[PDB]
Amino acid sequence: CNSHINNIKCSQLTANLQNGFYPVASSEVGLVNKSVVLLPSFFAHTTVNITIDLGMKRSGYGQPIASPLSNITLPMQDNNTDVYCIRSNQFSIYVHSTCKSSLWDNVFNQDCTDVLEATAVIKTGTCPFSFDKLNNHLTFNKFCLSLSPVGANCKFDVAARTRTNEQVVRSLYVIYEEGDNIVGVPSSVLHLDSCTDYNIYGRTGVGVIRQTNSTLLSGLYYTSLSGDLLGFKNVSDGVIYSVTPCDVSAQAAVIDGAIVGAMTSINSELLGLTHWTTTPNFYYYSIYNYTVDCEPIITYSNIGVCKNGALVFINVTHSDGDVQPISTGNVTIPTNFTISVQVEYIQVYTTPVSIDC
Amino acid sequence: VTYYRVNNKNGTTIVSNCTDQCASYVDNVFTTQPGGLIPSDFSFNNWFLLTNSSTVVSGKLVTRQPLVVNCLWPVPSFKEAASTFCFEGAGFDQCNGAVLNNTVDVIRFNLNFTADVQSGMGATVFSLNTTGGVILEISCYNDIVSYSYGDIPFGITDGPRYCYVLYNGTTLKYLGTLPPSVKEIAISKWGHFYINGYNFFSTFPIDCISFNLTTGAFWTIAYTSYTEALVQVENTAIKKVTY
Amino acid sequence: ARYVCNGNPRCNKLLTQYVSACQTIEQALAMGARLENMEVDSMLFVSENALKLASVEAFNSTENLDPIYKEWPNIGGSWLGGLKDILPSHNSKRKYRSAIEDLLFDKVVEDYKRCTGGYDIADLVCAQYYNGIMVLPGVANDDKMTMYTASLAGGITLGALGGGAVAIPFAVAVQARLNYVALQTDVLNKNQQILANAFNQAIGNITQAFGKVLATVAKVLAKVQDVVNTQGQALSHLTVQLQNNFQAISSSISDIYNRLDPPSADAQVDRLITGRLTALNAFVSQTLTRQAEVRASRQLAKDKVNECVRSQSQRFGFCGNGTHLFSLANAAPNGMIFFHTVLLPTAYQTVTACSGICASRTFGLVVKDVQLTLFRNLDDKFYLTPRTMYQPRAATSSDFVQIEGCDVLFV
Amino acid sequence: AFGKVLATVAKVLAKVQDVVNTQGQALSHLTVQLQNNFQAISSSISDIYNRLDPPSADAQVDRLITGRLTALNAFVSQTLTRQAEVRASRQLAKDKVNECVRSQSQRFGFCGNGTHLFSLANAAPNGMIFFHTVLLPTAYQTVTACSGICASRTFGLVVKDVQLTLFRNLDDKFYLTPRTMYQPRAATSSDFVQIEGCDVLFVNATEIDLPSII
Amino acid sequence: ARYVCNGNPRCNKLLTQYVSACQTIEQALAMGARLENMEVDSMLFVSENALKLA
Ligand SMILES: *[C@@H]1O[C@H](CO)[C@@H](O[C@@H]2O[C@H](CO)[C@@H](O[C@@H]3O[C@H](CO[C@H]4O[C@H](CO)[C@@H](O)[C@H](O)[C@@H]4O)[C@@H](O)[C@H](O[C@H]4O[C@H](CO)[C@@H](O)[C@H](O)[C@@H]4O)[C@@H]3O)[C@H](O)[C@H]2NC(C)=O)[C@H](O)[C@H]1NC(C)=O
Ligand SMILES: *[C@@H]1O[C@H](CO)[C@@H](O[C@@H]2O[C@H](CO)[C@@H](O)[C@H](O)[C@H]2NC(C)=O)[C@H](O)[C@H]1NC(C)=O
Ligand SMILES: *[C@@H]1O[C@H](CO)[C@@H](O[C@@H]2O[C@H](CO)[C@@H](O)[C@H](O)[C@H]2NC(C)=O)[C@H](O)[C@H]1NC(C)=O
Ligand SMILES: *[C@@H]1O[C@H](CO)[C@@H](O[C@@H]2O[C@H](CO)[C@@H](O)[C@H](O)[C@H]2NC(C)=O)[C@H](O)[C@H]1NC(C)=O
Ligand SMILES: *[C@@H]1O[C@H](CO)[C@@H](O[C@@H]2O[C@H](CO)[C@@H](O)[C@H](O)[C@H]2NC(C)=O)[C@H](O)[C@H]1NC(C)=O
Ligand SMILES: *[C@@H]1O[C@H](CO)[C@@H](O[C@@H]2O[C@H](CO)[C@@H](O)[C@H](O)[C@H]2NC(C)=O)[C@H](O)[C@H]1NC(C)=O
Ligand SMILES: *[C@@H]1O[C@H](CO)[C@@H](O[C@@H]2O[C@H](CO)[C@@H](O)[C@H](O)[C@H]2NC(C)=O)[C@H](O)[C@H]1NC(C)=O
Ligand SMILES: *[C@@H]1O[C@H](CO)[C@@H](O[C@@H]2O[C@H](CO)[C@@H](O)[C@H](O)[C@H]2NC(C)=O)[C@H](O)[C@H]1NC(C)=O
Ligand SMILES: *[C@@H]1O[C@H](CO)[C@@H](O[C@@H]2O[C@H](CO)[C@@H](O)[C@H](O)[C@H]2NC(C)=O)[C@H](O)[C@H]1NC(C)=O
Ligand SMILES: *[C@@H]1O[C@H](CO)[C@@H](O)[C@H](O)[C@H]1NC(C)=O
Ligand SMILES: *[C@@H]1O[C@H](CO)[C@@H](O)[C@H](O)[C@H]1NC(C)=O
Ligand SMILES: *[C@@H]1O[C@H](CO)[C@@H](O)[C@H](O)[C@H]1NC(C)=O
Ligand SMILES: *[C@@H]1O[C@H](CO)[C@@H](O)[C@H](O)[C@H]1NC(C)=O
Ligand SMILES: *[C@@H]1O[C@H](CO)[C@@H](O)[C@H](O)[C@H]1NC(C)=O
Ligand SMILES: *[C@@H]1O[C@H](CO)[C@@H](O)[C@H](O)[C@H]1NC(C)=O
Ligand SMILES: *[C@@H]1O[C@H](CO)[C@@H](O)[C@H](O)[C@H]1NC(C)=O
Ligand SMILES: *[C@@H]1O[C@H](CO)[C@@H](O)[C@H](O)[C@H]1NC(C)=O
Ligand SMILES: *[C@@H]1O[C@H](CO)[C@@H](O)[C@H](O)[C@H]1NC(C)=O
Ligand SMILES: *[C@@H]1O[C@H](CO)[C@@H](O)[C@H](O)[C@H]1NC(C)=O
Ligand SMILES: *[C@@H]1O[C@H](CO)[C@@H](O)[C@H](O)[C@H]1NC(C)=O
Ligand SMILES: *[C@@H]1O[C@H](CO)[C@@H](O)[C@H](O)[C@H]1NC(C)=O
Ligand SMILES: *[C@@H]1O[C@H](CO)[C@@H](O)[C@H](O)[C@H]1NC(C)=O
Ligand SMILES: *[C@@H]1O[C@H](CO)[C@@H](O)[C@H](O)[C@H]1NC(C)=O
Repeated sequence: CNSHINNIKCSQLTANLQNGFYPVASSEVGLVNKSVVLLPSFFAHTTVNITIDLGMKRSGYGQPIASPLSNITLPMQDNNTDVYCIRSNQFSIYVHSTCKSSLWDNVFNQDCTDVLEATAVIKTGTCPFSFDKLNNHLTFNKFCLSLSPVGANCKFDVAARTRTNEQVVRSLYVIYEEGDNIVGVPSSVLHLDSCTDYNIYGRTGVGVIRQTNSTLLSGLYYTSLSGDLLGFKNVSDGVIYSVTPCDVSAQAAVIDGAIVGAMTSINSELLGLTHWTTTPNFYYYSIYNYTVDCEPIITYSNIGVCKNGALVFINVTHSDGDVQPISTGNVTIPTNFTISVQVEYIQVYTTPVSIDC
Repeated sequence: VTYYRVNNKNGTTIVSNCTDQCASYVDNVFTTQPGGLIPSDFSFNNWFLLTNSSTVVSGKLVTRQPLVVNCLWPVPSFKEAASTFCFEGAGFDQCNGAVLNNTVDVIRFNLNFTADVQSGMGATVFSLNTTGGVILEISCYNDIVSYSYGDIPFGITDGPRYCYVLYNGTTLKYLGTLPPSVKEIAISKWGHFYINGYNFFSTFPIDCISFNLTTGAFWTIAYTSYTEALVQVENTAIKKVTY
Repeated sequence: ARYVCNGNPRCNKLLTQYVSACQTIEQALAMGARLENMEVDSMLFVSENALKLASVEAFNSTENLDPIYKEWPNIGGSWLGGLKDILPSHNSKRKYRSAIEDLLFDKVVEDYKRCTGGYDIADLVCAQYYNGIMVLPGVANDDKMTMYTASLAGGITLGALGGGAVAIPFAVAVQARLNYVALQTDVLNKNQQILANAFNQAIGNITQAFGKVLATVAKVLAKVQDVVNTQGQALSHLTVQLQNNFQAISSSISDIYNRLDPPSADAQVDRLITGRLTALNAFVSQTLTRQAEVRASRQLAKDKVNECVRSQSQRFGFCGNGTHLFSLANAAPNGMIFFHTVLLPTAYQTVTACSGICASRTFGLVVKDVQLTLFRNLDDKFYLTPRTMYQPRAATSSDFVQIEGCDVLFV
Repeated sequence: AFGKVLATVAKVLAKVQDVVNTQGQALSHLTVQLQNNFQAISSSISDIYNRLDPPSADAQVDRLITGRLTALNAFVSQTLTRQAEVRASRQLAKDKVNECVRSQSQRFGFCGNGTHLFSLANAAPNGMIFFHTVLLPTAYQTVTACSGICASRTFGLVVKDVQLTLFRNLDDKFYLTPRTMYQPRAATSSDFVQIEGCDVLFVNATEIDLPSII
Repeated sequence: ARYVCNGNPRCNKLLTQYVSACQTIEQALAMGARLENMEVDSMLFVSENALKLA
């Protein structure tokens, strides 16, 4: 994959494309700015620090082993430190670890080195979210951590990652309910007339944000039947923004293993095609020198495409007309004849199938 | 639009003009119809759907809601900063329109506020008298507490407020943070305390409720009961009710 | 790819494993449409010489009229009070459409260039476009279908196929049709004004009935709208399947990757991919069945044009309930609307019919043409008359056949 | 054109192949449903009993049985619909044989685009292929047609057979000709009907024509 | 409502959230039958004078 024709080949899993029309993206994006719109409310941020102290040791063979006897520390709240809860509007969660080692059991007065060395990693166990994603703009009604497996929803697996293997030492339980009160944050800015990765009022996607003048939105945001965000309102101004995709489907016309032209709704160069014309429903880009009269090779709809990229439209069959039952004045009666043979197929029967249940 | 005030309480219908804030009066105070029904022409300003869900619900739904008004008491005036209401021994003497003699399930407080004012209006405390007699108090603070009571603002607040249930003046539970705007407070017989339609606190059934206002705090207090109705809701705010 | 994977670079990669499923889906729809376009294109045709005089403005003038008909100021003058609401008009909105067509289309209800403007909130059509669902024009689009019906209507008054556009009066064309129903013998008492008035009034009430949104009009509006509503629901049903989590944590692909790390997020997506491909397979199957149903209907539409519009049919009851005189047709959403102009009897004439004649060595005489009724008139002479219209003809010797015997019912 | 794999030939090949491909896909779709685990540990019945003891293995199989029976029910429903669609098509095939092959039809446009002469038919996969042999005009003859004849107590004469066109030839005689082929026939008295009136479009008769006309 | 919720007062309440689904189902069947009745009624007719001797 490295060229527009080869990207079509990759998509279709073929090394040899046939003459015809293939679906392509009008463009591709990546490495774009992030845009967020949060519910105004009030700033109130809590930094949450989890410290994992790993007690690594060694075996006769030397297979490094972590000790279930390891210590997870959550910040201090209500004196007990076995359950920490978030009681603020915004939060950030960070995990840090210290690796200690021993030759003698349960002394841990020596730094771990080399093959004993480990770093703690918190990974998804049974929760519908990763630990490291809690710093994205995830929203909760409630979020509280617990080292006690009592009346708790899902759990995270806390593992020691070494230079040899990885194993789970402890579980961290998390209590949560979905809602919009508590929002995760990395450590309300949007970028207009640009392709952006957005998170708007709890709706995530990629698209282009534009400022418009309308009164259509009754609530914070309006969506399509598919659930996609089509637009939203700024709570303070009442100004409406529209949201559209950064790219749309386009049809690439491929003849003899090359892209000859393509149809798209966006008036932007695609697939290396720089010349174009306009059709009733779309824009047509091609190799043809556009600012025709030819025979099309491939067709679809009422459109044909010629080898040189020229775009042709199909006419309706003409005839002289029917002979009318008129016997007054100068009339025409067919005189010279030839024979034509027309061929048609009609299905008469199906092929019966017997199935042994 | 021209605003006129009509009063037939003494048996003779009298017509006079209105100044003050007539538009607000027509947007908040209604005459109760026989059976306790709310007039079809009432805009439902500050009447929120009561829900247990944390999310925002909108559309046409049929639910059991306290939309039957046993007595509507408009623009209440209290002898002192504090007042007491009861779900049982309550007495209806200032009902606007028809009065229905039944037990009250919910007492709904339509709060008086103006957009973008942050005026010195609110309650110092709400005191809930449960069955056994345990008095639980709700009060909200400017910062996190770690006996002084606090302040529950009406309308727009200048910042965050942390709400606690008090007992012996000692915080008993953290409830949460108030919304940017407090428009309605509704308290049920069954122990549920709602803010703007959201269940904020739940406890044992309540015999009586009282509060102490800071320094016309309410548009109206409605003594209501539960009925089945079809309601049109926009952002948890009721726009139309068909019983 | 766009329907299942919403432009997400990371979903499209997973979807690679299902490329053969997507190819089956896309090819099945493409083949269905391809076959339809071929047989539809076979049905449609135009005639330039007919189109030239097919408009209302052409009919209201003398420019194209054959000079032999100097008594007629225009084409179908007396019939124009009805035809004007059937024939296409040049002086109108949306190029060349008829009054009834505008009412039928606007009372029922594609540019995708606009979906990228971004100056307003997208409507349903653009919202569907963004999900990979788009509607294409085919061969029988509305403009081509209109030309087809206009060419047929304009053929009625076209006098010759030699070249050019020489017209005859509509009344002349109609009189020619009356002769197929029954040979017209009553030449001294033309009923053209009566027939023309009845026609013009009937169309008046039909055009009005459409505008008002007449059992035949109510039936057509219900059927036309139903065809449109069905296709609408088919696509609305498909788009809402995208809201189905299919046992995933969420229906939104970007939400899954925003919340959950790749090694677990891919599993959540695999369930959504399987679910959405299943929805597409159901859609394709449903679509192909509808096309099969239409194929049968289309054959009827084709037979109606050939036997009611382009020619006189001998099939009783085929071209409306009554005795068929002529048919006109117009465009309709997804098809055609036919106007069957038929004769309706208001009074019956009683005659005393003769089975045959016994004449004198005796012999019988029977009528050669079995469609005619033999009867004796008040002047005691024999007349023949067809049974579809009372147009009595004096009987002659060339109308009879000699047979050996006589029946008891012979005169 | 068939050997090469002509619009009519291309249409037939596409339609014939499509009928065949559809039945093929219907059965290929059914067989691959056997690879569906239906939430079982495996799609293979012998694999389930090879790995898992009967008291638990039977449960795994019960899910596969339910799943596979469901697939068969879907197949049967789909099959029956196709048969209904063909029934309608078959009626057309039957009508074509009876009206195009076994007899001459009077139905315009039924047996091909043109004037029908004869039809032949052959076998095709799942049905029949029809060869409609039709006449195609290459040139038109112009004649000057007469609406009717006004003759003399005056009377009108009209043509008894409404499918014929009356016209006058270069020798000033009347001829009749059908409108489907220019095969002119001298007119005679047995071809005309007397009526009381005359139209404005009638031609004036002369005494020299009357002996053959009336 | 009766098919899905078997007269159970408590089920019908849950079914409120699906009223639009039920309306689609009931309307689709009603429209099908309505169209059929119109074209069937068009086909059928009687003649009293014929029935008298039928
Ligand atoms: C049902 O069956 C009928 C046949 O009975 C078909 O009707 C024929 O359709 C063809 C195709 O359109 C017609 O042919 C066209 O004639 C035009 C006018 O004739 C000129 O040229 C001829 C040459 O022989 C001269 O004799 C005549 O005097 C005129 O000078 C031509 O202009 C057309 O030219 C087109 O094709 C050529 C060749 O590809 C191109 O170079 C041109 O640029 C142009 O595109 C064409 O030759 C034919 O006359 C019709 N005959 C009759 C009797 O109607 C119906 O089409 C068919 N119905 C369906 C639905 O298929
Ligand atoms: C939503 O609208 C508010 C204003 O109502 C924007 O906040 C202001 O932005 C201007 C920039 O010109 C600053 O000068 C003001 O100080 C900001 N605050 C206020 C109270 O006006 C806010 O940025 C908008 N949000 C988004 C996402 O567009
Ligand atoms: C039918 O066509 C013929 C030509 O084929 C017409 O006859 C010609 O008429 C013009 C006058 O317009 C004369 O100048 C020519 O000399 C005539 N030619 C011949 C051979 O006679 C005829 O008039 C037309 N008839 C009708 C009713 O239109
Ligand atoms: C309400 O206000 C109107 C003025 O807008 C008062 O109208 C006056 O009525 C008296 C008679 O009762 C007239 O003599 C005055 O000239 C009117 N005033 C004006 C400005 O025209 C009306 O009386 C007030 N309503 C009541 C109950 O007093
Ligand atoms: C929120 O949930 C509580 C249950 O936890 C509901 O309380 C019930 O209210 C009804 C009155 O309609 C009583 O008959 C029940 O006994 C109460 N249950 C309990 C445990 O006290 C409450 O009504 C719900 N509120 C809303 C708005 O849905
Ligand atoms: C609702 O509250 C507003 C204040 O937010 C009250 O308006 C004030 O009333 C006092 C006493 O009459 C006046 O001295 C102030 O000048 C008024 N302020 C403003 C901005 O007008 C109002 O009276 C209250 N109304 C009700 C129905 O309680
Ligand atoms: C519908 O048809 C009737 C014919 O039955 C039209 O009624 C006639 O109106 C015309 C004048 O336009 C009169 O000459 C006739 O005497 C009326 N006949 C009647 C009343 O039977 C009626 O106008 C037509 N409606 C429309 C909109 O055209
Ligand atoms: C057909 O309609 C005409 C009227 O246009 C009927 O002619 C009338 O006949 C009655 C006797 O039945 C006379 O009293 C009238 O004077 C006639 N009016 C005329 C001549 O216009 C004719 O009878 C009708 N035909 C049938 C079979 O009823
Ligand atoms: C039918 O075809 C014949 C040819 O087979 C045409 O006859 C020719 O007519 C032209 C004049 O139009 C003469 O110059 C030729 O010498 C004729 N050739 C012959 C007699 O074979 C005949 O005209 C055509 N019919 C029509 C109506 O055009
Ligand atoms: C990102 O935003 C900056 C402005 O902060 C703008 O200059 C740049 O063009 C944007 N790039 C993209 C891909 O949006
Ligand atoms: C978390 O650890 C960092 C050092 O890496 C420290 O600066 C920060 O203050 C700590 N936050 C809390 C809440 O302990
Ligand atoms: C954790 O702290 C315990 C005391 O609770 C101590 O005995 C143990 O050695 C520590 N384990 C570590 C640091 O791995
Ligand atoms: C295994 O354990 C036994 C008993 O403690 C000990 O004698 C032996 O040396 C050990 N062998 C190892 C460490 O591989
Ligand atoms: C929105 O602003 C643009 C640019 O000035 C203007 O052309 C358009 O008409 C405006 N639309 C509305 C609804 O105000
Ligand atoms: C054809 O190509 C030339 C460049 O060689 C360009 O200048 C010219 O404008 C093109 N013609 C059209 C119609 O675009
Ligand atoms: C036929 O094709 C020509 C282009 O060659 C186009 O201009 C014309 O409008 C088309 N006419 C019809 C009736 O389709
Ligand atoms: C009611 O008030 C009006 C106005 O003050 C007064 O005229 C009337 O007499 C009063 N009615 C009674 C019963 O006192
Ligand atoms: C509320 O008011 C009552 C009555 O004046 C008083 O006894 C009580 O102490 C007050 N409580 C608070 C918190 O102000
Ligand atoms: C609560 O109600 C009980 C009812 O007996 C009463 O004794 C008690 O004083 C009340 N407490 C209050 C109103 O705070
Ligand atoms: C503190 O709580 C106890 C509950 O046992 C109560 O009896 C006591 O009166 C309370 N103290 C004060 C000062 O209210
Ligand atoms: C025909 O033209 C005349 C003007 O000469 C106009 O008054 C009349 O309305 C036109 N008829 C139609 C049907 O357009
Ligand atoms: C015709 O006349 C003859 C001679 O009188 C008679 O015998 C015969 O019955 C008559 N025919 C009929 C049908 O009455
Ligand atoms: C037939 O000839 C007569 C006598 O000259 C004339 O009055 C009549 O108009 C002619 N017919 C036609 C149709 O011209």
